Amino acid sequence: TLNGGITDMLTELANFEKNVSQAIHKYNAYRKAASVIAKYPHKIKSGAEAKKLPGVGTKIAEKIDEFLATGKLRKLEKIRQDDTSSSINFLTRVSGIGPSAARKFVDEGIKTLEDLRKNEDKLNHHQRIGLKYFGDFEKRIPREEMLQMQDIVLNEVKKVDSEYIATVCGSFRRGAESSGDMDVLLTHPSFTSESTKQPKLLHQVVEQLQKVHFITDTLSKGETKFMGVCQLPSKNDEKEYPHRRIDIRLIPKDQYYCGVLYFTGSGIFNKNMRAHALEKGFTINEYTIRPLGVTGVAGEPLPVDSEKDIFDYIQWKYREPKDRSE
DNA sequence: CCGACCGCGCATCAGC
DNA sequence: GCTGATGCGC
DNA sequence: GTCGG
Ligand SMILES: Nc1nc(C[C@H]2C[C@H](O)[C@@H](COP(=O)(O)OP(=O)(O)OP(=O)(O)O)O2)c(NC=O)c(=O)[nH]1
Ligand SMILES: [Ca+2]
Ligand SMILES: [Ca+2]
Ligand SMILES: [Ca+2]
Ligand SMILES: [Cl-]
Ligand SMILES: [Cl-]
Ligand SMILES: [Cl-]
Ligand code: NA
Ligand code: NA
Ligand code: NA
Ligand code: NA
Repeated sequence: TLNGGITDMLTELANFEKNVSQAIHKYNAYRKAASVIAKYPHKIKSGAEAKKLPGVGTKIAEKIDEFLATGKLRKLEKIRQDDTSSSINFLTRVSGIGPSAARKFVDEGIKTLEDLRKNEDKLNHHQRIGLKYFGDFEKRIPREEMLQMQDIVLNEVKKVDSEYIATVCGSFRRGAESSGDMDVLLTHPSFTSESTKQPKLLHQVVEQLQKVHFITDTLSKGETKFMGVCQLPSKNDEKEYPHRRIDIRLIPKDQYYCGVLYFTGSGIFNKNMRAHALEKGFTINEYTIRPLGVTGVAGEPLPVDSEKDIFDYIQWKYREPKDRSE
C-alpha cells in the first residue's frame, strides 16, 4: 500500500500507548492518524504534507519526517529493545489478557508463552481458552472459509426457528477477502425494544451450534451477547481447520439497522461516525440514534428504516459497507 | 489555552 | 445478594 | 496526541 511504512509505525505506536502506557486517548489518536493516512491517495513526501490531514498533528508530523529520512523511528526502536514493554505487548496478544493483567503477570515473573502454559491455574476461564488457541486466533480466515461458516450458522439457526434472521457482519460484510473473526447479528420477532415474549432466544441458538460441534468453547455469554470459539468440519484424512473466534449479538428486531451499522464497522469508522454524530448534536449506539438536547441529555429515539437513514441524520452521504473500512 | 475524546455487554470485585 | 467501578472485549 | 472553541 502507498504509505504502508507510515501506517505500520503509527499502529505500533498506538498499540504501545494502549498496552504499555495504558493511555487510551493516545491509542485512539494514533489509530485515527493511521486511518486517515491509509486512505490518502498519494505517496506522502513530508511530515508537513501529512499534517494537512485531520488528526495528524505536530508530534506525528515530526515522527513522519524522521521515518521518511531514515526508514525508522528511534522512539520505537527503544520500545522494541525494552524487555518490560516487549513482554507486556506479547502477553496482551492472548485473548482475555489486557494491559492491566499483562503487567500484573510480568510482576509475578510470568512473561513467555511457556510461562503461561505452566501456569493455567492463574488464568481465568477466558484467558485459559485464549491461551489454548493462541496460534489459531492469530491466523486470518479466508473468505472461502467465511462462506462455509456462514452457510452452517444460517442453516442451523433455521432449524431452531424459521423466524430467526442471522446476518454475518464485521469485515466479511465489508467485502474483505480475509477476516479476523466471525460476527453474527441475530434477530427474532419475540425480542423487540417493547417486549421479550420468549426467554433463552440466544441460548437456544448457541445450544444448537454446540450440538453440531460448530461452537467448541465459550468465553462469555449473557442474554444478548455470546463470545466464543468455533470450527469448520474437515474431511477424511485432512488436517483440521484452525479454531476461530465467533461473536453473536442478539439485537431487538425493530433496532436491526442501528445494530447492523454498529456490527458492520469498522471499529474506527464507528468511532469516527459517532464522534461526528456528537458534533451534529446526536448520539448513536447499536440500538438508536437520539438527539442531544440543550443540556446534553439524549432525547427519544429517532425513526430509522434503513442504514442510510442514520447517515442522513448526521448529513453524511451513504457509504456502502465496502467503503466503511477506515 | 483546555475540555473532550464512541458506546456498551459480560466478568470480576469491593463495599455495604 | 445488590450496586458501582474497573477490566476486557466487540 | 489532536482538535474546536
Ligand atoms: N463502536 C465501536 N465498535 C467496535 C466494534 C464493532 C465494529 C466492528 O466492525 C465489529 C466487529 O468487531 P471485530 O473486532 O470483529 O472487527 P472487524 O471489523 O470484523 O475486523 P476483523 O475481524 O479483524 O477482520 O464490531 C469497536 N472495536 C474496535 O474498534 C470500537 O472501538 N468501537
Ligand atoms: Ca470480525
Ligand atoms: Ca469479532
Ligand atoms: Ca489448532
Ligand atoms: Cl490518554
Ligand atoms: Cl434501527
Ligand atoms: Cl438506546
Ligand atoms: Na492535521
Ligand atoms: Na488480549
Ligand atoms: Na501445561
Ligand atoms: Na478435533
